Amino acid sequence: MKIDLNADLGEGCASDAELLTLVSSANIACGFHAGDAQIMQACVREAIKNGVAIGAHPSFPSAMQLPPETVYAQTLYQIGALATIARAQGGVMRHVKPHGMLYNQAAKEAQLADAIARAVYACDPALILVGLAGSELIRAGKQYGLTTREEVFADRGYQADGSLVPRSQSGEEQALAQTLEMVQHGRVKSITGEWATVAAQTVCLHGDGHALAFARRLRSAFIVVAALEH
Amino acid sequence: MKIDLNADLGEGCASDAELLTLVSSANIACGFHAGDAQIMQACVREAIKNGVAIGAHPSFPSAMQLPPETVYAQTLYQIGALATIARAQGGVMRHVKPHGMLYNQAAKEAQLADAIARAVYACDPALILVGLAGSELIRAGKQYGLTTREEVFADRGYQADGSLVPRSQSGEEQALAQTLEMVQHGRVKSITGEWATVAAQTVCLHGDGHALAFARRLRSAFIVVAALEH
Repeated sequence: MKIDLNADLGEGCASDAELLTLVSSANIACGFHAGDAQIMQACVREAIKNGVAIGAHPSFPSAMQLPPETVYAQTLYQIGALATIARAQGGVMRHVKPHGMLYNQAAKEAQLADAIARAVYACDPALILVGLAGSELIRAGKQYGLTTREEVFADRGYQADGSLVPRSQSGEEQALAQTLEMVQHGRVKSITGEWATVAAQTVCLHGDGHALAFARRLRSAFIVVAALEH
Repeated sequence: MKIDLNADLGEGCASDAELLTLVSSANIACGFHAGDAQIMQACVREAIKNGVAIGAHPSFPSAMQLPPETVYAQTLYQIGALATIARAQGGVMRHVKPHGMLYNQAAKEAQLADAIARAVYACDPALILVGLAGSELIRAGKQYGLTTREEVFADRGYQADGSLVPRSQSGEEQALAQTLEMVQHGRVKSITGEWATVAAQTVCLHGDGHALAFARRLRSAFIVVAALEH
């Protein structure tokens, strides 16, 4: 039984250095929401240095719809930039995970999820699409023959249906146990009390802290952390 | 005897439409100095529509040196973005031509020319590097085994050594004859009166005008306009 741990990098924030020592996959910003070519270049090198799988963390450039075509184009632009930077160093970009609001909206909007999946596919069919467990992005991914991996969160509360409870409450290190529960037996205790089934193939480790202690403690609690090799 | 004509596009300016009807190669902006992913996406489609060779027009993001490493990284970022957008449409990016100040400075600074050439090579060794005739960029290109094409200008005055006279005077449609002279016999009458030898493998057509008349008139004057197939 293996589990993949991923962290967002290329934002210049937090300590990407130490976090790359305890994570199996990296999601590198592509210059829109954060980072730049030079930062992307240094993140890739550090990633290969630690044997971490290189992945892109594309983002968007009051819910005004941005046509799927535009998102598709902007996604290609970002992941193609990183893939080229990665290959220049003899590295290979292995996955793509949307960032923030793009990720959040693609989780519920089929059209947006579809746009992102198509872009990942158009870049390289062998790329693994990472998205929130049980969301539209996972659906879009498998819809196009893309290997897809579902993401779960250690510090977030889940509903009965298996999705997250809207931030706040929808307008403690119990996280460990929740994380261990999802990875080991694919289920999580919802805030409603009922058990909800989940895929949990990768857990997102927040490094923006001293929140680095939880990361290492999570691994101590853990069996075998490894990159997605589907 | 063939000649290649190129035009800068993806800047939203001028009439890229009509210019793509009389040019053999296109240099598409990559989102830094101008353009964006969507614009790049539409330019590529129009390029394949007119059978025009797709090329990148990367730029920089009081001559303060930007380390070659940075330029290298930023160049990869831009041309990799366009190459991915191009391939997504079943197209192929064929050449790279630096934009404005980056082009202007790489013409004289070996280190900068070297950085750009290495980036083009790291992206795809089969890419044609385009630079000012007799400049450092052409040298850097052939230095790395890259097919290189020298650019000449119809509306600019040349010196005896074969380089351009600094803008203004260095702090008429005679252009046609000058252009015909360079393409047909590889030489140009300098403002000093002496004949200067040049490679002239491609001429840059300014479409930012009614300067489109000169473009068509240049072709009327011309034999066989074709893309670089070295």
